[PDB]
Amino acid sequence: HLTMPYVMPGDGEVVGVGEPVAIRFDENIADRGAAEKAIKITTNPPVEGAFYWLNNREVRWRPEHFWKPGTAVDVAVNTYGVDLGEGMFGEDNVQTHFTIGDEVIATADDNTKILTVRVNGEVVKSMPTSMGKDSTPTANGIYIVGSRYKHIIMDSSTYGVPVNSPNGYRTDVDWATQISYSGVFVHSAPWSVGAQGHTNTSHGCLNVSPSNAQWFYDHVKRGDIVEVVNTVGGTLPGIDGLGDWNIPWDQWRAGNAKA
Ligand SMILES: *SC1C=CC(OC)C=C1
Repeated sequence: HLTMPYVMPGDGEVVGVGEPVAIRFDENIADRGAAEKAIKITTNPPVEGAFYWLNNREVRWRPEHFWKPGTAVDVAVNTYGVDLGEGMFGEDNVQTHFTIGDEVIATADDNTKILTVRVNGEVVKSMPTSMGKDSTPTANGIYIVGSRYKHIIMDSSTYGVPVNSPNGYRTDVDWATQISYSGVFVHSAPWSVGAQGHTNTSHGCLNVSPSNAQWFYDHVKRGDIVEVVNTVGGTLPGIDGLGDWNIPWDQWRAGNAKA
């Protein structure tokens, strides 16, 4: 009947302007309100933020707008002995201190088929891309950068689609940067370098050149932003895991502490 929290990002990390604070618990939290009250977030410079739950075990906190570069963030999860409902008690306190690095925002525009990277306002890179083909389009929205992989075997069964079923796949991929928990990545796509900038051919990922994918791997960090615009797809869910910013501030602020 004890639940331990885990906070992200990790102590000492430098993260991009889209990185929310994340407190994950190893058990469903009955009393979200108690959990929220136990978590103190301090920022310098000070900015307003708010909690919103992505599922029964993980709550997120972020501001209305992307963080200002340079901001220092302190999180104290003071859950030791707190009654979190249905007879579950916080097993422990946890903490983290982190800082916000440079503003890196990349936009993938399906009308141009170009992924442009802006660092602190200025364009530093302009990569042709090939996104989701019309029958499996890439969703528009704001994506937060997660993990990066030098090499990875991309397998659709990970995400509930059998490899040998119509939209299935299993492929070795290089220089992959994760941007949704649903399995969207910016990655090396040596096969479609002729289609990149012209035609969408993917299952939903952002195909770029091997060298552009390596650059993206090397120069993006956790919490940087990728925005996809003008596709024929839907909208990344706000509760994806990396889709937090697609929930409008009015709704995020109001929260969901009583659900
Ligand atoms: S992210 C991704 C998904 C499928 C691929 O090719 C089968 C490549 C990348």
